[PDB]
Amino acid sequence: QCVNLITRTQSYTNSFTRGVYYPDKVFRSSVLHSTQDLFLPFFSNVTWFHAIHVSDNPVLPFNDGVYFASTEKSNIIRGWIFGTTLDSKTQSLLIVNNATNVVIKVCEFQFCNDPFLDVYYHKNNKSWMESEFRVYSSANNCTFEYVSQPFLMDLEGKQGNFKNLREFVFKNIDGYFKIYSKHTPINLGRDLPQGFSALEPLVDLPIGINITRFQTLLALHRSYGWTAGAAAYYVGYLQPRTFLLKYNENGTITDAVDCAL
Amino acid sequence: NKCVNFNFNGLTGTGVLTESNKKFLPFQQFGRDIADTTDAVRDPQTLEILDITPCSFGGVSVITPGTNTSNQVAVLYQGVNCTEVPVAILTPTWRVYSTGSNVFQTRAGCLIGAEYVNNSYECDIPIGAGICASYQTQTKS
Amino acid sequence: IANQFNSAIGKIQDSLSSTASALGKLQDVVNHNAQALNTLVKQLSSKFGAISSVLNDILSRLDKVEAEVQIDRLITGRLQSLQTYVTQQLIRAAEI
Amino acid sequence: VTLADAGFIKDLICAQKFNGLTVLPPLLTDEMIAQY
Amino acid sequence: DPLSETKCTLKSFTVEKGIYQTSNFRVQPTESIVRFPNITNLCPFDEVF
Amino acid sequence: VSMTKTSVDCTMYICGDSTECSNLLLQYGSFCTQLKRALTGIAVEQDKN
Ligand SMILES: *[C@@H]1O[C@H](CO)[C@@H](O[C@@H]2O[C@H](CO)[C@@H](O[C@H]3O[C@H](CO)[C@@H](O)[C@H](O)[C@@H]3O)[C@H](O)[C@H]2NC(C)=O)[C@H](O)[C@H]1NC(C)=O
Ligand SMILES: *[C@@H]1O[C@H](CO)[C@@H](O[C@@H]2O[C@H](CO)[C@@H](O[C@H]3O[C@H](CO)[C@@H](O)[C@H](O)[C@@H]3O)[C@H](O)[C@H]2NC(C)=O)[C@H](O)[C@H]1NC(C)=O
Ligand SMILES: *[C@@H]1O[C@H](CO)[C@@H](O[C@@H]2O[C@H](CO)[C@@H](O)[C@H](O)[C@H]2NC(C)=O)[C@H](O)[C@H]1NC(C)=O
Ligand SMILES: *[C@@H]1O[C@H](CO)[C@@H](O[C@@H]2O[C@H](CO)[C@@H](O)[C@H](O)[C@H]2NC(C)=O)[C@H](O)[C@H]1NC(C)=O
Ligand SMILES: *[C@@H]1O[C@H](CO)[C@@H](O[C@@H]2O[C@H](CO)[C@@H](O)[C@H](O)[C@H]2NC(C)=O)[C@H](O)[C@H]1NC(C)=O
Ligand SMILES: *[C@@H]1O[C@H](CO)[C@@H](O)[C@H](O)[C@H]1NC(C)=O
Ligand SMILES: *[C@@H]1O[C@H](CO)[C@@H](O)[C@H](O)[C@H]1NC(C)=O
Ligand SMILES: *[C@@H]1O[C@H](CO)[C@@H](O)[C@H](O)[C@H]1NC(C)=O
Ligand SMILES: *[C@@H]1O[C@H](CO)[C@@H](O)[C@H](O)[C@H]1NC(C)=O
Repeated sequence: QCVNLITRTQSYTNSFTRGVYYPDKVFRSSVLHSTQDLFLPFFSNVTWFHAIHVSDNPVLPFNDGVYFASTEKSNIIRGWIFGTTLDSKTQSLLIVNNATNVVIKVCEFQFCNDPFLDVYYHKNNKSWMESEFRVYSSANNCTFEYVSQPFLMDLEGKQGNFKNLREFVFKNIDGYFKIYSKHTPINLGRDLPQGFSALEPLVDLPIGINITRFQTLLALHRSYGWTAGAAAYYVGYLQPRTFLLKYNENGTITDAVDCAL
Repeated sequence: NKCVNFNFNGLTGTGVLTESNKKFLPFQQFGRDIADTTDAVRDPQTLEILDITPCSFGGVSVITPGTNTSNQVAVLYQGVNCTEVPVAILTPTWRVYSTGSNVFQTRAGCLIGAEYVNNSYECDIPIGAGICASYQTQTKS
Repeated sequence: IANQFNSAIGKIQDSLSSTASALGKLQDVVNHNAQALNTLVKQLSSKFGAISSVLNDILSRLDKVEAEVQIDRLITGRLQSLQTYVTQQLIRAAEI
Repeated sequence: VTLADAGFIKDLICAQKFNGLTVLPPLLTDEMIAQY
Repeated sequence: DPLSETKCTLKSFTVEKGIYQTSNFRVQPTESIVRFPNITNLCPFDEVF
Repeated sequence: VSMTKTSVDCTMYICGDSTECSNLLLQYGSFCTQLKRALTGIAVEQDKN
């Protein structure tokens, strides 16, 4: 299974204040703290991808950390590959999530060329599940497996056109891979809304390998046959950057200054 | 509420541990003061937040006149509550001044070995905060 | 002459009450005393070329020979932060 | 004029003290200066 | 005793009239305490032992 | 007319509750007495002013 049928088009938009995250696991109250770390700059030019299926999808760079954002309903966005070669010549990290549990699994994966996931209805199990993993041929040796709650959730109920924007920052350093995230509600106003909100550390994982590239998984329902669909996401790249960060009385980062804007 | 050595998750230090009115985030483990020094830590097992303040300390100024004049002295424990030097029954090895009836809270510190008199004089030895001390005989009564 | 004087004393109160910067030469002294002690206590978090600024971190992770020189750097750096503070204070005391 | 620390019996005032830096009270109180 | 300490910090057998700062007082700990999370994730060495 | 009287100590500032560093600091000699004396010389002067 190596179906090279997904494609993606691109454009550009403004990341005003987004992509700030708690730099350490420390409380601070009503104090201005300065730090040099991998951050995404204010008013940074951020790539805007649309991913689509027709019945051409180039693999993305990773360096000094990535900011990834999206805002899709039904959680059609389902994961990432992070890795040195993504071909079983060096090991690589797979993230996949569904409605009840995410897996974090780093192995010598031969992904074939374009990896997507294939949740479909099975007649004999009377229910929806992943048919066959088109993402890869086989895993050979694995050295780390973690399972937890889905890093992403929908809001209670569903208001009309009322998307939530989901933000992730991915870092690799000293063997560890660090996920930060935030899920913010959107008045359906504009992309990366005006305002401020800082990403909390979700997982902080001693993977221990080498990352130089990354890619994302979209789901397809296989309705009779790969019924065609669309998704959006935004990619920003981090720089070694200085920030001055403002903590309120409650020790949430309420505002920030990008020190070279 | 007892001065102790502590190690929380490898965050080592020394101080009194007290319950805190600070409310940390779920991922945060310890709080840093304006001086960026640690002043709270969240217990790893039961996730209550504890203030840390160092165990009590201060200067120890000895009020001594000319050795030829006399050999007796008072001691000022600087910035120290005068109930807390008794609880500090330590670096000064001389325990004796824990058991003194002649004990006085000046605003400058706990003064031990000198007695307060209501009558006033020129400042012979300065203590601080309006207080001075002198070696002399009172005999008012 | 008395009315001129009494109305002049009346303007001192309003001047001092309304003007934010009027006691600037006294506030400045208080602020420089606060900033000098804040800078001196902040200087404890500096590494000065050591592996860490936390002393028991060094002593736990490194052996007696290596740990000693790491502390030395911290002793030499901190003792520089004190000599700087006391020299700044001796100069600031002379203008007071 | 606000005073950061009065130096009386025992914030950044606390953390200074935590590291052995102490503020000493003046000999003449603000009452004695008002009397003079 | 505290006079014997001033004679020592001034390096002289005769201290004059005055007030002299000697060694700082500081209360040492009563004991030392270790705090680390619940003992989760016991290794599955038993399944094979 | 005056500024805040301050006092400090190498024993605590350079290394609180640290006998090992306290022993390394003895190798540097008189500097701590000079610093303490200098700050005491400033402190007594604020009363004089
Ligand atoms: C979302 O994806 C999850 C991973 O793909 C999946 O978890 C999987 O759940 C099944 C059944 O609960 C597990 O199957 C095994 O369960 C126990 C585990 O010890 C065994 O004793 C059984 O014999 C069986 O082999 C899978 O192991 C488990 N996958 C992982 C990686 O742990 C969820 O079920 C998925 N959720 C939905 C709604 O599709
Ligand atoms: C820091 O955290 C505080 C505690 O969560 C938070 O206080 C909360 O503030 C909100 C907004 O003012 C209050 O919401 C409203 O609740 C009822 C109406 O539902 C009103 O009676 C209140 O006055 C208020 O408007 C919360 O009740 C309040 N929570 C508590 C426990 O006091 C602060 O706002 C937070 N500070 C910052 C800067 O984020
Ligand atoms: C992962 O599994 C593969 C397949 O068994 C191992 O590859 C073999 O490695 C040995 C030792 O270097 C070679 O002699 C064989 O020729 C390899 N065969 C194949 C098909 O690759 C690999 O060593 C395993 N890696 C680890 C870390 O256990
Ligand atoms: C991660 O992999 C890259 C690619 O193999 C490594 O980059 C190599 O580094 C060595 C040592 O400096 C150079 O000799 C090679 O020329 C580099 N290769 C390329 C293609 O640039 C990198 O060192 C690895 N990182 C870690 C931490 O192991
Ligand atoms: C010194 O400490 C004593 C306690 O040892 C303090 O006394 C307390 O004062 C408060 C305020 O008036 C009362 O609410 C408490 O009940 C008192 N406690 C006891 C046990 O009496 C005292 O105020 C402190 N004073 C100084 C000068 O530091
Ligand atoms: C963002 O970068 C692209 C390519 O570097 C450029 O074409 C585009 O004009 C930039 N954005 C803006 C708003 O200029
Ligand atoms: C650790 O165990 C205690 C005692 O059973 C329990 O109260 C506590 O909640 C546990 N820790 C966490 C993080 O739940
Ligand atoms: C100390 O007292 C003796 C008399 O007991 C006197 O002779 C001497 O001069 C005094 N020394 C000083 C320095 O005042
Ligand atoms: C000073 O006088 C009061 C009565 O006005 C008395 O209670 C007090 O004991 C006197 N001072 C001292 C220290 O004895």
